[PDB]
Amino acid sequence: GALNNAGKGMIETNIGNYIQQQINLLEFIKMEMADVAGISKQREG
Amino acid sequence: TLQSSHITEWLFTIHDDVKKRALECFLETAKVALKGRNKKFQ
Repeated sequence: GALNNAGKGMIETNIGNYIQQQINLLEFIKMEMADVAGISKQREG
Repeated sequence: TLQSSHITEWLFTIHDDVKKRALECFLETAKVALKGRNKKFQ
């Protein structure tokens, strides 16, 4: 009875969470680089 | 906004030197068209 039912399967990779992992890391280093030069976001504006 | 205009102010410092040396050079171009019988300059 799986041939009349059980839904339709998805070939789904969770790269949207992996893309958020790098973007949260790119924001962290650009903040960390801003601190070591002493040039904050308020210093750039 | 005063320290966001600083990130672009490197571009304006060199631009105003081209406007300084093109207006000096235009001023020696006007100085030599005087001796060219142009009756505009009167």
